[PDB]
Amino acid sequence: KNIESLFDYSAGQFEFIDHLLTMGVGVHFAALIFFLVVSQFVAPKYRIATALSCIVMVSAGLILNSQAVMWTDAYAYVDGSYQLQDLTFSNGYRYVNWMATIPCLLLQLLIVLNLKGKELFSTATWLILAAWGMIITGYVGQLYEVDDIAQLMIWGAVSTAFFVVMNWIVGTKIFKNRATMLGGTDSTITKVFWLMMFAWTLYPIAYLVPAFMNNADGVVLRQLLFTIADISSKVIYGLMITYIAIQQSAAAGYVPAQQALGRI
Ligand SMILES: *C\C=C(C)/C=C/C=C(C)/C=C/C1=C(C)CCCC1(C)C
Ligand SMILES: CCCCCCCC/C=C\CCCCCCCC(=O)O
Ligand SMILES: CCCCCCCC/C=C\CCCCCCCC(=O)O
Ligand SMILES: [Cl-]
Ligand SMILES: [Cl-]
Repeated sequence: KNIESLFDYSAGQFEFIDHLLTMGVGVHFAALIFFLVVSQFVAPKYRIATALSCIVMVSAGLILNSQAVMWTDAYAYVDGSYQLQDLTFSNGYRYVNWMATIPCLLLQLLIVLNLKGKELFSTATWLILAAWGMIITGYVGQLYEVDDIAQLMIWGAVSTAFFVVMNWIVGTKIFKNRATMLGGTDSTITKVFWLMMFAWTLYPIAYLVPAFMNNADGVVLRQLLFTIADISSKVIYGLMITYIAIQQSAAAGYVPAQQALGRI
């Protein structure tokens, strides 16, 4: 049902995809350890943001590693190419884990924006509904990514609509809660917002790929468009969100955040 099943792969194509995915496990897991060690310098009020990023890292990784084992499971070198065998490869769990990588993500954004209580719960609720709603509409079209391209174009459209609409919630909360933010990070939070738009349009670029490049190199470009997406929405919003918590902790008088910044 997915263009990946349609082709045989050069050895260079199959190896590049497999190193891509593996570089992936490597980075989500190495960043996994950074995210743990530095959590002891984040003040109690922000320390979950730090934590939330370990879930991101270990969702991702576990499922990224899943994809690379399935890639080698699915294909075997036969008469001069990698041909599809008895098991299949697909990108379902990405998505299926898109569906949960994000709650925790906008959650640790919302933490460092200093929201608390009811605005925090309420904002997170609407956000999860609409991201989730981007995530799932987009899931029903890549399902048609071979059979019915106008169903890619139509589900695409609707997911996008959901994407447009959700960057408004986040936009608004950021520009409205900038002023709350400590130790200089009111400037910083505007970068993460932008940082954040780039990686997430990579994925619609990553979706119209059957529509505009249905061949084996397109399969490759998807996955490339996949590994970067991931170093940014997961690994580098990751970090950037983390700096903000530590800086705000120092600004609010938390001595291990103060000493941590001082050391460097
Ligand atoms: C791993 C983390 C994140 C934040 C992934 C977010 C995904 C998007 C912004 C994807 C959007 C889609 C749309 C807008 C277009 C058609 C179908 C998609 C699911 C690829
Ligand atoms: C075997 C997997 C292939 C890649 C090996 C990965 C291990 C080294 C990767 C680089 C570290 C990831 C980025 C930096 C971690 C955050 C710590 C920091 O920025 O101070
Ligand atoms: C911003 C995220 C950083 C992601 C780094 C991903 C690294 C990709 C590395 C360089 C691409 C060079 C590709 C050469 C591939 C040719 C493929 C082929 O064999 O046909
Ligand atoms: Cl605190
Ligand atoms: Cl994922």
